[PDB]
Amino acid sequence: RRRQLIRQLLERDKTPLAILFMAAVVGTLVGLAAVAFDKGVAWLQNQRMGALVHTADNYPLLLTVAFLCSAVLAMFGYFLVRKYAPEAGGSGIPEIEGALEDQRPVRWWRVLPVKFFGGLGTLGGGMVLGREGPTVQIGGNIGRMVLDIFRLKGDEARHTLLATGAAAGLAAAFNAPLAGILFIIEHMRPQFRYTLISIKAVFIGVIMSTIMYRIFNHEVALIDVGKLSDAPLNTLWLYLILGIIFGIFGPIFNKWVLGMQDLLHRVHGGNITKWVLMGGAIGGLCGLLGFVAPATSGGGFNLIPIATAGNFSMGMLVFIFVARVITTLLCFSSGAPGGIFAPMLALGTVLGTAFGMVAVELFPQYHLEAGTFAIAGMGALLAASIRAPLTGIILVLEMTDNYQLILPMIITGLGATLLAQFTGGKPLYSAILARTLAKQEAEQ
Amino acid sequence: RQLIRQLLERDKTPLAILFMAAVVGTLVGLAAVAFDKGVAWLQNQRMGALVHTADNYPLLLTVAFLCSAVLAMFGYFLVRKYAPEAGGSGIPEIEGALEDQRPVRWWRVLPVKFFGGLGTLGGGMVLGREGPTVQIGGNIGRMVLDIFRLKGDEARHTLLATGAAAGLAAAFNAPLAGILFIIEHMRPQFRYTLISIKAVFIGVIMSTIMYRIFNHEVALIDVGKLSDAPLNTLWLYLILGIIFGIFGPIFNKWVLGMQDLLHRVHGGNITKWVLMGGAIGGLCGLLGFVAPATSGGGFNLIPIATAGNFSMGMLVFIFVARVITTLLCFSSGAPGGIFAPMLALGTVLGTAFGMVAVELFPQYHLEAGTFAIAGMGALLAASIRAPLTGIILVLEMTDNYQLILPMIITGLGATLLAQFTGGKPLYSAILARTLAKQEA
Amino acid sequence: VRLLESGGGLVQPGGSLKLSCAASGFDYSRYWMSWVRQAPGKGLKWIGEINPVSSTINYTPSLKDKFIISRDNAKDTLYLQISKVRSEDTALYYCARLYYGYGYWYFDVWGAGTTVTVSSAKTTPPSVYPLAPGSAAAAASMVTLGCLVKGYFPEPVTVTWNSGSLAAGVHTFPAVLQAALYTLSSSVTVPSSSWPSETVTCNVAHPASSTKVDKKIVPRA
Amino acid sequence: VRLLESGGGLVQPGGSLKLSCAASGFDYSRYWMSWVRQAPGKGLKWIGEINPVSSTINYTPSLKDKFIISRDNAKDTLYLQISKVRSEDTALYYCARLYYGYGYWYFDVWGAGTTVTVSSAKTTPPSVYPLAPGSAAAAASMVTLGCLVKGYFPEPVTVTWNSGSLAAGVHTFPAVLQAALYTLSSSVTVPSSSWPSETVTCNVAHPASSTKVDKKIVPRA
Amino acid sequence: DIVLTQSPAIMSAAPGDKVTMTCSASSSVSYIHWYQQKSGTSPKRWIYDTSKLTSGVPVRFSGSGSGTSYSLTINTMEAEDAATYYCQQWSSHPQTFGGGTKLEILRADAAPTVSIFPPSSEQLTSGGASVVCFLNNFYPKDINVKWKIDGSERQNGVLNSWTDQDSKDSTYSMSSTLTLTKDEYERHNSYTCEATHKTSTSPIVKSFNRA
Amino acid sequence: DIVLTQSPAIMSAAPGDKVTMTCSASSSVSYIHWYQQKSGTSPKRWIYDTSKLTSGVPVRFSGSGSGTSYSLTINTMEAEDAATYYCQQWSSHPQTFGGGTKLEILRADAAPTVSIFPPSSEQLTSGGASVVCFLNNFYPKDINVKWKIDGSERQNGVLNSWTDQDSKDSTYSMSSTLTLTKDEYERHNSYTCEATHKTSTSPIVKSFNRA
Ligand SMILES: [Br-]
Ligand SMILES: [Br-]
Ligand SMILES: [Br-]
Ligand SMILES: [Br-]
Repeated sequence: RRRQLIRQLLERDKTPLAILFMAAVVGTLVGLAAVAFDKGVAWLQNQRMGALVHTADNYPLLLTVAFLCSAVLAMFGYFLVRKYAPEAGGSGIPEIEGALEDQRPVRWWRVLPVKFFGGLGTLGGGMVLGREGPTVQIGGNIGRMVLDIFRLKGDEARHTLLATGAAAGLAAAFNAPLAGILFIIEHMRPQFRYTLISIKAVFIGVIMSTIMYRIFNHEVALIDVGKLSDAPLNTLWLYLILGIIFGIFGPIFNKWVLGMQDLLHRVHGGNITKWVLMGGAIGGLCGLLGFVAPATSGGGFNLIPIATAGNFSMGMLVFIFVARVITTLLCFSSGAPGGIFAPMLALGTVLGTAFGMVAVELFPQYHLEAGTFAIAGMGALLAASIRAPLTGIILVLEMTDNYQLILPMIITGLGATLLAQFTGGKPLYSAILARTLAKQEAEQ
Repeated sequence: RQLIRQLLERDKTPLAILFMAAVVGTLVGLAAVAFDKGVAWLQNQRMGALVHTADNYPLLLTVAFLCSAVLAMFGYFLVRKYAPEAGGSGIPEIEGALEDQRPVRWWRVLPVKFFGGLGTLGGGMVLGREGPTVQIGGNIGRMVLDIFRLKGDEARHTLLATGAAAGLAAAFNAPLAGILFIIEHMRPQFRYTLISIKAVFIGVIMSTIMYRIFNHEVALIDVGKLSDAPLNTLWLYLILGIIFGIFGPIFNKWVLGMQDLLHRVHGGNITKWVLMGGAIGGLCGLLGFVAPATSGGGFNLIPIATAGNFSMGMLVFIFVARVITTLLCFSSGAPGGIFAPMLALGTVLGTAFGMVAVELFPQYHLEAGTFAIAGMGALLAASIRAPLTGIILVLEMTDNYQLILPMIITGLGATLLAQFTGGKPLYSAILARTLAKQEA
Repeated sequence: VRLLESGGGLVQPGGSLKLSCAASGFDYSRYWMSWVRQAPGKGLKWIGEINPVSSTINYTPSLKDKFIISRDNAKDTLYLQISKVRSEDTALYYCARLYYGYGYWYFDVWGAGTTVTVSSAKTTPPSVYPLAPGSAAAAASMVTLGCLVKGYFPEPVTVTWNSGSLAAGVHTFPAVLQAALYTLSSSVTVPSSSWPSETVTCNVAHPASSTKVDKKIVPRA
Repeated sequence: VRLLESGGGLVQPGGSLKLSCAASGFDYSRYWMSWVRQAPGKGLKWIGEINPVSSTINYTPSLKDKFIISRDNAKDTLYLQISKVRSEDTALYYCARLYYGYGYWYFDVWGAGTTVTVSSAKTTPPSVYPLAPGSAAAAASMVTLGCLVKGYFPEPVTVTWNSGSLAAGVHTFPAVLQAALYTLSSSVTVPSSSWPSETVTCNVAHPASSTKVDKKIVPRA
Repeated sequence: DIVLTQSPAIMSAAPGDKVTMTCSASSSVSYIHWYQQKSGTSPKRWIYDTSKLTSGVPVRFSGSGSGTSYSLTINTMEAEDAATYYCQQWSSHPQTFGGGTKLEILRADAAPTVSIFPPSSEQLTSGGASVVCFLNNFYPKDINVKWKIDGSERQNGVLNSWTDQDSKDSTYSMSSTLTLTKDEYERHNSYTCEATHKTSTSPIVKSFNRA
Repeated sequence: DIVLTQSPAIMSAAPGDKVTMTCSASSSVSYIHWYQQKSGTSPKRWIYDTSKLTSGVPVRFSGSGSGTSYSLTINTMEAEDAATYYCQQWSSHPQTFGGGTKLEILRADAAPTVSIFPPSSEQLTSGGASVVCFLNNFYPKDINVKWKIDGSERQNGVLNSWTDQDSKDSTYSMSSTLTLTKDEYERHNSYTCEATHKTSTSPIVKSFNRA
């Protein structure tokens, strides 16, 4: 233990040149991959926008062509999963996480096309899912693909290129380089023992990917919130309160996502036909709801600015919350390819804004702006459900850019992570791999 | 066989640890704050004392020198006499403490480092408050471990980490950078640990609050909102990174080699040392008048450099002079970190690169200020080899998130070439040198 | 950093006005702005505030729509509208930039002020009279002269002896209102050697009635 | 988001003038601002750029202070002052907000221009005369009215009809120079069952002499 | 300072045609932009970074090229594209513009609408006398106006002026102004203005008489 | 609605004294602020959040207290330290100021330089008669002026107005004006203005006779 560390402190931060180059290509692929995926989802959402114009007079035929249009796409996605790669439903992050524990295989030859085209369908129909799921897993696999294609020996290479794939994947999903990197080191690392994940590699991966994303989808931000106001010290306690709320609600949400997977399993039994049909029913509901109420359906990256600015009434907020809790469960819990991250940012935004609303009229002394409580609460559901606060907090900070709110955000985050623990809750991405592994063995 | 242990009990820190974290941070906070006020106070005295002799010029250069000299000596002594393990930064010492290869003699170090650095920093030496606050912080974390008798490797390693964290935070008003420091660098990265990240947060939060209760409403670095970085411009940051990458190990040599050359001067003799100390400390307070830019923490020339208010000449000069004064202050065991002086070195070098780039590429519509900010944490990348920590540290202090891609690039570019030109994490090379004299 | 409020003066009871406050030396957006008035004698009282994005405007427990605070960040200017005016509204009106420390908000930087007189009385100019002393009293070592600015409305007038150059040892007494007109007097103590040998003049300006007058103090023959 | 250049017009050879474009609708700092020329019916030629903090100001291959480009972020205004003006400077001056895509800078948003005429001729306001049908209108579907703008000095003028409420049917013909005076006419066509029925007005504006004439087409009685 | 030189200086085409103008650079430039300058308006950022369209530019447009050659292509031009287009580079300081390509529209025949107008009251009051003729909305652009005071031909004092092509109808308009002294214009009675145009074999005439 | 009240309404102290005001609130206060107002100038921020000197405020001032009673304080008071100090909370909503405390430079006593003036040859023209009497430069501020018309007391038509404390020498001045009709005035001979101060056990009589 003694001479071991001595001198061997050299060979800290000594990543093999081969791995570093391979990370560069991994990122570059995950980049373009993510970009192409993202353009695809846009194009398809737009077709359905154009198709709703060929039927903009006949109102009941519109409600139809919206539903059926999202329905057909959902079904196509649900199918492409159930038929060719079952392990590519849901987010797929717990699958990538298992792959780091070598408890799950990375069937890239399958998942890549399945997740890509698969999600490209669920997201396309305007389902309440995030592009993270796809790009993080697609990313992770793209990392394994290049491992194989180049035959790279060692636990270092395998784990590193898999991580840096998952990283560049999350990065390209949010244009959030740091968030990507931090995702790995804070959370995505096999946190039961040490790893051979070279952080310098993750970097290069993330860099390349982020550039690839910026070569195309740039000059415009995913979330524009403008520079919100500051947060006076005598105001910080209000964020610890909001945190606690997220902390009690965090596990409650984690139950529903889990329990809902169960309840929805019955409806189809595991039957690839009842499933794909149940899928297109939800996917259809989404494209329909994405018209009659757009704020109840879709990624959620739209109501974020509109909520932060406080353009929603307290009523419309409470409604959007309930509706989105519902539509988020229906889309994620039901195996549809697509992450739960983005929907969680919206839910947190919306709830933070609601808290802000109330806080504003209870404390005119404090000179509050609900918009700061929105931004503090934005990554707060990610803290009490994913239990990855530092990741969400930097994710938010990279997207909303209001660093003056770092103290309040860190507090709401920690406040959420703490109460999520003490109320008896568990990292959602861990409780999901805990199940798919438990169900796997209990099936022997 | 039991192929399970599964997943629940991830992020399950014992309530006791979490509460103790809160207290650790609060202490490290106030401690940091008090330390900070002290250094200010003392710099101020020497500022006032330079007024009682503002007419007689040669008597001024004397009252500056001797003034910093006396304070330097006080600090160097407080170390060599009561706690030798509290010289230099003290980060390598806190790192060893996580590997259980160094002891945390808090009863000694706390007062030694506090008052010790309070002297070296006070005299206007080229050292950062991090050294003190990080170590002081780390020890404060162990003090409360003992005083409350906490069993387990978890509690020991956690409260020690969150102390060093809250310590770095309070030193820069950089909560994220604090947390990142542990997770990115400060974790014993040879195996897994029981460092509870949830605790580190609590510690850092409390500390940061404590810092903001007092030293707030004003920033350590104000740079304003710099311009943006067009994609066709990024290559210039990879170049700058490479430069920091080649220079990184070269600087790492000198810091190390200079510790050696300066050891001879005193032999290890606590009198020739304390005297040679007050010689440099005296040189500093003297230099901190005849040219303030070559002496002190460096948080002053940062804004003045980023704005490009220095000529190309005055930059190269400031660089050389600060390379010299930085080594003399750190390599010579004086209590006080090397982080801050590295930020200034990087700022200054980045600005110089920016200067050139600006007149080589009018097409790119450059502003040297962006290359300054990219370069700021670049020496921290090529020497400490902790780029994620430095990048977030700069980003938290300078607040130009639009420059994140360019910063990440310069950073990586430095970390890469530091490796390939054969260099090593300086805070590891120092713990390695200290453990290689314990065994060899 | 200068705040410059204007737009106050004489208004009839039941009328309305638009006090303006123009900002400079700082980013006028970013800041909460405020109006605070001081009723002569009395003390300080807060009217209201308005944030940068005009999404919140708070007024004092003043009754239903008395004031209307608004801001135009484009011109960097804060407005106050007072309608249905009264005696009560006769005050000096300050705009102030709002800030904080620990977050308990304070009134950061104030402006000079604008005065708003609310009364029925008609703007009349002042009649200006010299106050030379009679040869009844002693020519002395120190001679005291004077000026009666009688019966003008409203405030202010400005008195300054020998184009304000002879500023040494002047007194101006607070004007007094009687029967809807104002009266005040200015003193000036000068050496026996300086007057009547040299000309002491009394410069009075009441611009409310576009009056500028200068009354030479001559001795009583 | 608008750019409004101005202070162009007539300059004597060797003279100097300060063009000045007022920006609004976008944060005027954070933006490099530029100046481009267009000689009458010729091509665009870049003059100079200037960064937000006025610390980098490049010009095209020119002399000592031929051009001097300033900028006042307090007023969101850009200045260009050309001195020792020779006749090649007779052009339309555009101020352009600068930006990039991948990085190679383009002229993002352009102003409307100001004309600078390097000449001696005295500035002359137009004479605006109404052209109405010849007391014997064929009374067809439409009726064609016009008003004629004669003898004014620098270009341009800007004719419009019924303050722009008469959009369609208008043709302003390019001016023609004849003995150092410009002359143009504008043509409007309206439903005959609408005039003299309703009033048709010719709004001529000559910015250089600040004159603005509003002629009403009087049906030759 | 790269010298950019543009394809045709002027080019006709009829709505429907695929149109291409090219931008040629002396040295080697990359990522050029294009500006559209409709008549009497200011340049508008049309295409940028070689082939990206400024938001609001119709999909009919496209950019391309590379070394010393670049092109702006309208796939099925429309009549509303009548403008002078300018390419510009800034890949080598100082940036520089091309000379412009004036795209003209070809379009079916349209006969002029002639309108005659006597010297005004106000004008005579000041001593002058201008008679104004308006030839409106014709195409092609070649027209021959001809002035006949009392049957006889006049050419001394006449001034002409054409508009650019229109961006909706692609027609032209002309005005001819005969300028005379008061006394001069008065020593005659009947005034005529003869318009000759491919659309009529026999000239179009409008005329007014003082009696 | 929170109400703040300051202990000395007015007060006096000599340059280098221990000045100590108060601000007491009807309910619970937190982190109060202090404003200094001089005559004819905008209030200025002095102390804030219970006790923090503003950027320029000399180090002799200091705040303290909590809950319900706070205090501004001066060690070695100055001349320029004289003004009105308004405390102000925002601990609650809405915010509220105090009454003010006027701090005033206590000096050595001074006897009033009494001066008396007959109506103008101008005021009388137009039937007015104001007899002005200037009691200048005296400490303390208490004074009683009384008029005698032909040795007889007069209380009707008098109007007094003291200046605020002089900046030059921290005195006080006082102004009594007696207004009568031109006749009412002309029906008498001896007008007397009798000033009673603390500086003497005998009033300072100053008079004039129109004869
Ligand atoms: Br999942
Ligand atoms: Br996800
Ligand atoms: Br060290
Ligand atoms: Br250090």
